[PDB]
Amino acid sequence: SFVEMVDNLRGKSGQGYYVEMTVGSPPQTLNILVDTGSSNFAVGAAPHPFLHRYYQRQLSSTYRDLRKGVYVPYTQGKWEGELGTDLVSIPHGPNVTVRANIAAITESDKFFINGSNWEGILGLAYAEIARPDDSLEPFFDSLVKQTHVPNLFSLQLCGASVGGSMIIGGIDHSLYTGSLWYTPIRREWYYEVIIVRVEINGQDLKMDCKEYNYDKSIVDSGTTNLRLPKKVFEAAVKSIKAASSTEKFPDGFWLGEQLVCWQAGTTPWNIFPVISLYLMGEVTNQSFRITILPQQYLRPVDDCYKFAISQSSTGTVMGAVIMEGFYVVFDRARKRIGFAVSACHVHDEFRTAAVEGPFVTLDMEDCGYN
Ligand SMILES: CCCCNC(=O)[C@H](C)C[C@H](O)[C@H](CC(C)C)NC(=O)[C@H](CCSC)NC(=O)CCC(C)C
Repeated sequence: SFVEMVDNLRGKSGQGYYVEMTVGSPPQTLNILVDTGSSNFAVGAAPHPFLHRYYQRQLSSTYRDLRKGVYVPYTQGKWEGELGTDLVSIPHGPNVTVRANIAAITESDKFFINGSNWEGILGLAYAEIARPDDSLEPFFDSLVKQTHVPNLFSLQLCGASVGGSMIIGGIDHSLYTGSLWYTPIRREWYYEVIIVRVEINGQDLKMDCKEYNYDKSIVDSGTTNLRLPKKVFEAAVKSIKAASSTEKFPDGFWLGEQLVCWQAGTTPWNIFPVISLYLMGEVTNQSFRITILPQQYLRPVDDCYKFAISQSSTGTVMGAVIMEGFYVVFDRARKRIGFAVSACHVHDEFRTAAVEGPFVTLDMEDCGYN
C-alpha cells in the first residue's frame, strides 16, 4: 500500500523537496518539486545552465500541443512556456498513468536553482489559482478524476541533503506520533487557513488576530521560510531579539542576509524561544496549537545558521521550516488540513515540537481577513 511511497522525496536544504516522475512515451524521467503553494504542473523543456535534463516533446508520441502560451509569477521567480498534455506517472507513487496538463517551460527568470536537482514543479493547490485561468485542470484533480486514488495526500518533510514522503491518496500512520489535529481549509484556492493566536515562549503577542491572516495565511511546501505580515514580523523579531539579548548578532542576520556561527556543538539553543501558532479547529470555539523550535527557524547553512523567518506583504506563509516539524495531511475531500508530530522530528535537549489541544478560543471567525 503506502509503504511504497515512504521516503519518495529528496532535496537540498533551502532548495525544495522533489519527487520522481515520468512524462511522455517512452517515459522521460524528471525530478519535480512538490509545491502546495501553486497549481500549475510545469517542466523545463529547453536547455538551461541549471538544468541537467529537460522535457523533449518531439520524442514523445503521446504529447499533444494545446496551442496556447502560459506564464506564472511566484513570490520569487517566474517562467513562461507552451501548454500541452501528455501521459504522466509517479514511479514511487500509485500504480497509475494519467493524461495531465503540462506547461513546457521555454523561458524563465530566477526560477530554476543551481544544484537543486529538480527540473519541474508540481502545483498541488486548486484550479482557482491556475494560470492562465481556472479552466486549466491541475494535476491532482486529473489524477483523482481519472483513477481510483482518493482525494487527499500527505507530506512528511524531514530536515537535517534531506528527504521525506509524499503519500498520495492517504495517510501512513507509521509517519507520525500522537493525534492528528485538523484545521479548516477556509477557501479552495491556496491551501488557506486561519491563525487565531500566536505565542512566543508562552507569551501572547496580543495583536488583533486579523493581523495574523492579513491578507491571507497559506501552507506552502515550496517556500523555505516562515513568512509573516509586516506588523506581525516586527512584533515577532522584537520578542525573539529580547529573548536572545544575551548574545549579539549582526542586524543583517535578522533580515536573513547575514549568518551567525558558533563553535561546533555550542549553539545556544536555549536563548531562542519556541513559537506557537494556534489554528482554527473543527468544532465551535475550539482551536489547537503547533509549537516550533529554534532548530526549525534557524536554518543550517563550525555551526552557522540563517534566520528563516522573514517579512511578507502578501500574508502569512507557513513554509518548510513550519512543515518540517510535522506530518501534514491535505484532506481535500473533507476540506481540512491535519497536523501531527512527525516521526522525523529534530531533537532539542529540554524541549520538543508539539501539536496540542483542544484549546478554547472565542470569536475565531473574526480572525479571517476581508
Ligand atoms: C500563480 C499563483 C500561485 C503563486 N504561488 C506562489 O508564489 C507561492 C506562494 C510560492 C511558491 O511556492 C514558490 C515556488 C518556487 C519554486 C518558485 N516559492 C517562492 O517563491 C519562495 C519565495 C520566498 S521569499 C523569501 N521561494 C523560496 O522559498 C525558495 C525555495 C524554493 C526553491 C523551494
